[PDB]
Amino acid sequence: ALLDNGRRGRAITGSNKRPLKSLADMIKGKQGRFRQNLLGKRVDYSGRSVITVGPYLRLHQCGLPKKMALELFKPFIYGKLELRGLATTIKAAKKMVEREEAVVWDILDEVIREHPVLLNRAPTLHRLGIQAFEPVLIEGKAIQLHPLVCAAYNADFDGDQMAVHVPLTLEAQLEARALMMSTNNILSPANGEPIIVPSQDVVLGLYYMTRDCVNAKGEGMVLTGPKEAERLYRSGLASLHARVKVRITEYEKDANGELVAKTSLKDTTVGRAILWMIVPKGLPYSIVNQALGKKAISKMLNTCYRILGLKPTVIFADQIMYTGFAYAARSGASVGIDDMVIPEKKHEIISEAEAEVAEIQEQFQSGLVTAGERYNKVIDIWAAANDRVSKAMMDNLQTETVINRDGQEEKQVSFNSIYMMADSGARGSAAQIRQLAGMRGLMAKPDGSIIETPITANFREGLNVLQYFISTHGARKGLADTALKTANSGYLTRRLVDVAQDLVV
Amino acid sequence: VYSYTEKKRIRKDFGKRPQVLDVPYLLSIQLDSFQKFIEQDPEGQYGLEAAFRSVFPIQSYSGNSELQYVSYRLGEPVFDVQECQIRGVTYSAPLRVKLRLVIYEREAPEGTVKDIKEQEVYMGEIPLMTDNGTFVINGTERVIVSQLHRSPGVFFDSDKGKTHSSGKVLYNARIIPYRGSWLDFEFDPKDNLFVRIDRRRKLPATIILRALNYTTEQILDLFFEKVIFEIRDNKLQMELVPERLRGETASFDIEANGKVYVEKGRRITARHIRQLEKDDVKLIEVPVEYIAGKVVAKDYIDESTGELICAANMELSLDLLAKLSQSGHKRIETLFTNDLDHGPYISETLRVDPTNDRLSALVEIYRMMRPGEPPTREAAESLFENLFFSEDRYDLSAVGRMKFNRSLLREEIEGSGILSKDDIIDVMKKLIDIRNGKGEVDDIDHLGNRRIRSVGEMAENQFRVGLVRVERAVKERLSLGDLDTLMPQDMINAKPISAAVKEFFGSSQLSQFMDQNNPLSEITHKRRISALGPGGLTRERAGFEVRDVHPTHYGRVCPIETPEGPNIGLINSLSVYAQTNEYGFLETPYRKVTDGVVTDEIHYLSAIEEGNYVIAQANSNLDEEGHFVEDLVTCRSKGESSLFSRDQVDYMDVSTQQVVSVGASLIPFLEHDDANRALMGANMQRQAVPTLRADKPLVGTGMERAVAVDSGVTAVAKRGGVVQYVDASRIVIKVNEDEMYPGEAGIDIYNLTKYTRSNQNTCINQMPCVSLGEPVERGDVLADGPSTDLGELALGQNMRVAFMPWNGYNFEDSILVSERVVQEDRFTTIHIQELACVSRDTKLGPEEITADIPNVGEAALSKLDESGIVYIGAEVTGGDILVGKVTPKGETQLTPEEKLLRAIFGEKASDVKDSSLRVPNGVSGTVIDVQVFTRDGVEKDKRALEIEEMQLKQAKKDLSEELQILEAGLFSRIRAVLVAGGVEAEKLDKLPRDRWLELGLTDEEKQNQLEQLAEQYDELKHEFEKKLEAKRRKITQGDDLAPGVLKIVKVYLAVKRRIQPGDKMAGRHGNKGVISKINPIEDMPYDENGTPVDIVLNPLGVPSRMNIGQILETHLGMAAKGIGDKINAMLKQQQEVAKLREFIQRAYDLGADVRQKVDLSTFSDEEVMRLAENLRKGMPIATPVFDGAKEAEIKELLKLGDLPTSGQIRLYDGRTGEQFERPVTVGYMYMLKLNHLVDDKMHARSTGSYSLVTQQPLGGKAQFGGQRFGEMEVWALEAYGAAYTLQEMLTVKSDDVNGRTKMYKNIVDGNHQMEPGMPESFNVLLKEIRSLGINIELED
Amino acid sequence: EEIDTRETQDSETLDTADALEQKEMPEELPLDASWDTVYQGETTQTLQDYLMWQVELTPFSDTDRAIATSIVDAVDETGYLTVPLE
Ligand SMILES: [Mg+2]
Repeated sequence: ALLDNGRRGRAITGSNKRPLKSLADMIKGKQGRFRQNLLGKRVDYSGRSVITVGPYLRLHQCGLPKKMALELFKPFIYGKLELRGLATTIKAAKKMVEREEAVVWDILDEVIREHPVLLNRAPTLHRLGIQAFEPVLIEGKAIQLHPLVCAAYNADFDGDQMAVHVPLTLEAQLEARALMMSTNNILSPANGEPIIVPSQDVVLGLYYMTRDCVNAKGEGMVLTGPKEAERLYRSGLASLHARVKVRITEYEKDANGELVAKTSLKDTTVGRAILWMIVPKGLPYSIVNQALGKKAISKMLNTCYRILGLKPTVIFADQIMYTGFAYAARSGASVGIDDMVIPEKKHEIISEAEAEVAEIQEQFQSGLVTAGERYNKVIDIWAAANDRVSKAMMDNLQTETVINRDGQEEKQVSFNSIYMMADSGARGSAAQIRQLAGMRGLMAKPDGSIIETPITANFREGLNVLQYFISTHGARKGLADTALKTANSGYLTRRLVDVAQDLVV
Repeated sequence: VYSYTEKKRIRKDFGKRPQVLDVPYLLSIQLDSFQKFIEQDPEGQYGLEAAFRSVFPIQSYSGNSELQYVSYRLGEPVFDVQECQIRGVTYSAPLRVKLRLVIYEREAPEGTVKDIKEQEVYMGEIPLMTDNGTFVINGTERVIVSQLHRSPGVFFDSDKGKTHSSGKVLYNARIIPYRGSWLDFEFDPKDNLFVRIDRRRKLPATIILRALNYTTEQILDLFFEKVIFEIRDNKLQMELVPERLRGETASFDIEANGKVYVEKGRRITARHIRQLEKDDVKLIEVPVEYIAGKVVAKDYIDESTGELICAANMELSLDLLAKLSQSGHKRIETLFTNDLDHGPYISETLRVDPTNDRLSALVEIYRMMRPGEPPTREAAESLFENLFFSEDRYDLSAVGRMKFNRSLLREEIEGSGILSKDDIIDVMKKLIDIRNGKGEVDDIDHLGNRRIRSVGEMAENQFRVGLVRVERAVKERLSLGDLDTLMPQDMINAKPISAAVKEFFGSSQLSQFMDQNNPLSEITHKRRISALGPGGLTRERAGFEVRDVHPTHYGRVCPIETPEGPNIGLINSLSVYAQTNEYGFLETPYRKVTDGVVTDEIHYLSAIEEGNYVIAQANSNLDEEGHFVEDLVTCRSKGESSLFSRDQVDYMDVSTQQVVSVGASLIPFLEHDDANRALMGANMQRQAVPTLRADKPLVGTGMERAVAVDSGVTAVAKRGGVVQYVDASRIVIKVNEDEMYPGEAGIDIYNLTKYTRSNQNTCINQMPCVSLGEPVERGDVLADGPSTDLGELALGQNMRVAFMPWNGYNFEDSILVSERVVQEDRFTTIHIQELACVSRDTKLGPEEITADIPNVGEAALSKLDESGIVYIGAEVTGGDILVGKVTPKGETQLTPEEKLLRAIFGEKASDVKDSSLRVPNGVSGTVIDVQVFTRDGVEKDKRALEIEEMQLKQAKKDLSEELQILEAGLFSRIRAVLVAGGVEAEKLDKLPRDRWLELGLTDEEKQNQLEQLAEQYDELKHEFEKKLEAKRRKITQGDDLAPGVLKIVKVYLAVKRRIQPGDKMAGRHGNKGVISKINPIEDMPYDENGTPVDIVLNPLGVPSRMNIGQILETHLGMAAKGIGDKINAMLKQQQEVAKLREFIQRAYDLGADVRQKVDLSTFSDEEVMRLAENLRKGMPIATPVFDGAKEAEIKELLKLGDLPTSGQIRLYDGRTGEQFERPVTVGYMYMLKLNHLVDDKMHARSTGSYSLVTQQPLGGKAQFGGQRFGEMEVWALEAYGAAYTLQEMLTVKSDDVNGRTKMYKNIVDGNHQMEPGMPESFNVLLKEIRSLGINIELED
Repeated sequence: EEIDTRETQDSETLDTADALEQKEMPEELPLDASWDTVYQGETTQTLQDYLMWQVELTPFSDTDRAIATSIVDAVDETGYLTVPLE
């Protein structure tokens, strides 16, 4: 029992019917020395708190509360106070820091000038879960995070927390700067694609500013350059979507490495000419003369990195984020109940499908067919009806009619807010819009079989009790499966690390 | 007709379907269960009576004496619920039981009554339930959660061929009682039956049958059939039954009466069987080879030889046929079987069965149950007898018996609580029938197979568990002979029972601290169902299919409100209208449809009974007289839904909210939200924090009043009357005469709860909502509780919100908040914290709580009174002294230096050391309450006396309030009597009342009446003096404390928390976020009139989440605020009452055939003006969960308030004044502040305290600990290649003891360099491995 | 008291495929993380610990540091030196 309690026969328990822990229990298990104290441990010079967004930050900066930074950097502040005669003994510096005088804040701002910190979010699935940033002291209690790194952390601002660590020695600081800095980890180690790509609001703003309209204010005029276009837009004399001609000068890399410039008149819009002012020299003008979605922006960043290098790519990404946020705010893009426009043919299609189901039910009652064949035919009929409804809804949603310059009528791409959000790639997809404005469709029982009667309603008009109860089966099944699969993906990654731990170039 | 509380502010309802059943009391499940436990039961089926009758009488081994139970009784509690909560004791009642000890003589018929002795004995304390379904245990309110477990009885199952690679099912049956041992039967891939007891070693199924004193012939007769072959002197001519030949082929020539019906090589078909039956073919000649594979039934003995021809259950051969032919045996018995049905399973099991007797089977059972010890016949017999056939170790309860009988298709519902031979035989036969291919297996997740067990049952079970131990002790201590003087009180010790009850009520897994964030939290907690606990499941072994929504959940278990995480699908919420059977099964109400007419009769159906009928939906149109409008209606029939005729409908639903729980019924426009987001919203709605002022939702569902009133957080009038006295802390109601009892002062007094700490360190505070002199009725609300507004639940605030991007500050669920929201304290909360100082007794002398601490300055003692305790109202911060205490430091030897110190600085300094209670670092607040607990016999200080005086004042006040009314009535009677006879008129009322007593009248009945009145006056005075004395005695009683404890002092600090970036906010639709920035007022977007918005929300969060309820709620909130703005504008410029009532009538009449009807012609002008005053901040609106408002109605209400129909306006940028290019959705939303505050999250460390063994930093913010750097972080650092960062993380930051000090010194000196060493945990590991006897060492 | 223990104990040999095959949830997460992503004391600082902490951060020499170590060792809990300088 002393050596290994419970291994042989019965186990000696305590007063509360709990088996006593022996030496083997201290050694093995997930609570033993190896897992709990030797492969990982708690450390000093660390903190944690909730994260918010800082849209003004640069890619290499983070926002650190100064009440945390005062505690984290305490011995550095002691040394700096003693170094300039403010404190003659260690207790004097200790008391000054305890009283929080007005000079300790200057000392603290001096000691963190170039001193990276490590931000970490759990769980750490790949090496981009820990990164290094330069601190900026802020007022408050939350940590501000750059919007372009969230995808690497898989983080969102609805309650997540992060931990912060301070490197101490010169080697650790230089490793943080030269290896783990966010401005070095631009490409993905798994596939090589950029991982600081913009998303959501930036994508929506850049997509909105690079679209064109058939008859917009100030259409058809000739401009001397992008600066004149910006002057016209800011004065209210031209629309952001007006189709104009602009004189553009573009540079191209030479065979020997030089940049050669060429100037020409381009047919473009005001917004594209305005956006051209943040593009670095060396890239063609064809990269902005279109409506820019997520894929186009990713291609633009990748082209910039492959042609020009690292630092221009970082500057370009910061400028892209700023411009996207500004113009997304300026657009006034909102969401309303009238944006989920429902096609007028929905009831006719549903009635036709119901008529077909009724006639096949009559045919089955006549005994001509079996049960499984009737079930399959009903499923096929409902699937075809759902496809027809989806196509009608999408065809109605994606176009609009505008008055031409001469007074005619033309068809153009819609400025519907939901369609703009889905088409650019900022948020949403086709299936979700179908659920919003078409029909939910066929559902499945928990075993997996398909229920014959689908949900013919969408979320704009609302479901009844039966349809909602039917949808709950799939909702809970998906939620339980998601909650379960993580515990085994962890098994997989642990085993993969264990088998290939020591392989080194 | 509206009540007084509701008539002050009427909510406009958009529901259209009439309600035929009121929402029941929401806490019935707890109250009914505990009432069943505690009530007096004439029979012995429920409660304490059943537990007593299940053990007593207790008879000794000799049988000369026994104890008998007569009855029980519960005494009144010593204290009340409020008194128990203040004193920190348990609210309970003492249990008194009448026992009777009887002694019997010897050598006399039956049992001679030698002597009897009856005594009432004390069994202990039983905790009582409050009026709100809680228990006060050690001064804290607790909730016991109901359990959903598996019903007792027999269940049949079959693994779906996954165990064996051949894909063959293995059927099994299991019998589980309410209390006893399980019994399992199972099949094998070789079609062999087997029996398991208590999940132990597998045994053949014949062992049990042989243990029941059965023989092989009897077994074969019970299971198999019999076939009689007759010797007719020619080749064993057979009487053939045609039915035996179905699904078979003839191996010979079948012929009868010269007609060959079946030929050799021709199989017998249905036509052949029909022809044989019609011709009545009996005599059939068969060859000898036909009996080559038959199995004999019984044993035949040759008469001439006297020996045995063959044994039971054996095959036959030609030689055996020859032997039996010459033995004169004209009949042979075989077992009729086949391959398709009637499969041989018993015979093969008999063959594999080793035993062939009765006594050896019991020995084998004993070896299985208790191996490793010599077997005995008596021991095995007793073990088998007590395993299943003893009413002391095996109980199959009433529900278990009912399920057992119904599973086997019996005719009786009631029966014995133990198993018998017939039950086991029937279970075996049913399992064999399932195996043969007839019958179906059971569905274990069906709600007809799962049962609800509440607190009453659990308390009864634990009480019986204690009672059996008491009985065992009594029986051990009764064999001795002392009957002449022994008493029942001496024989029983009431410690085990009380200990078991206390353990169950305080430390069970299902007994928990009540969730007390808001009233909804408590309502949800008390209606919770758990599959876990003692006798349930575990979240690791639960599975995947038990966590799914079942069709039988409809109307009984909410399909939405469940936790997300490990416990998903294991914790459930009761639906609104759900109940339980008398057996513990959930049932739902339905309306009855008779001949196509929907009636008002309500029937409660369970899951089993529900599936036999066709039940229509509640979304079904009806006529005035109650006829279905259409002819095809959607209905559920057998777990599936489809269209049915009008006359094929049996029942109909009663409500459109019958399927959801209470939390889900509070989400407006729920039918437009996705189910996942609805789940998240229901979870987040019950962790909102109450704010300084309550604010009604302004867009609701109609369930707010029920939740507010049934939760018990408000003050509700017990009787009708008039508000006689109102104050911020108490209300006094003068009761109506017709509701008064004879001989009493008709007043009710309500003392309100002011600024009290809750279980989550929040504020509980009640405020009156009635005015002086106004009428009230029974059931009216007099005072609002936390998160309650005029009797309605109010969890958050109404905010003016726009949906647009704003410069990246609402990126990825971030929230932008205006500064006006902060300036108005709309999300400011109050938090209350408790600190305790305990003064104990030591061997060197007792600790003293004193204000004279020798080693502190005068400034640090300014906040302490003369008793050494802080003043009420003091503002304290970290480091301040709350309670001053000193501790003896021993008897130091009087050295000359010590004598000098004592001489110069005094003696008090040299005798004691300071051990005061101080505010922890980083804590601030105001002292609002101090409590002192003193042990009996210890002297009380000044502060305790002051507190006791304050307590006595209130009791004196209440008693005086009653006595004044009583004495005024008596003196009015005295004056009235004095009027008739010698009336002094003004001379009578010139003197005070007491001077009227000292008067004399004529010798008529006037003097007798005056004497009677004076005697009654004196009696009244004496009675109230007795009441006051009893109150004082109860108040000034001492406190029972832990051993070695002298005094306890508790201090309460209150602080206010304002909103700040990092705080978490949410709506009701699953939209949660974190505040990112507080924006100045002139930077916010504003409209044409210059009105800014309060919140800015990102529109990109709507489309992917598919929670469209928030957009509709925003539009409807805009419309409601517009109506309120019209009313407010009408009130500001004083107008006629007629115009106001006309406009309000127009507002209330809007809709499309809504059921609500409001008529202002029956309202007085004062009531109209009061209603208009309450509506000037927006008209509240109700939309039920599946019977809400449509878009057309919302647009009509927008038009009424003169607002745009689309719900979008033009906004202007605050910073530049430029118009946004597109219209923006602007409206009102109900926002909540969640209990995730960034004040409680931020934490940092530089150095601190370390563990003693591992020498590593501690964990947690409360310990000022560090952050864990786990294996995955190490992998990330390895992938980067940062070796020095990892090494410094592993050694000088965690457990390199010398390296820590060197690193700190070097950092202070400005030399950023380390000298790593060996971690201490590796040395600990080396020592631990060496302690196992293994030699591990560091080499070279 | 002693009670029987015969329940099987999971080990590493359970293959990765079998982990995903099982419907049940693991008793303890293999991954070094909690469900959201023996007692020992603690060190206390005495007067002598504080004094030695201040000695460490003072510009002494090796001989002076040894003298200071001896002096601090010779200091009782009332704050007085208990031995003569000899
Ligand atoms: Mg999150």
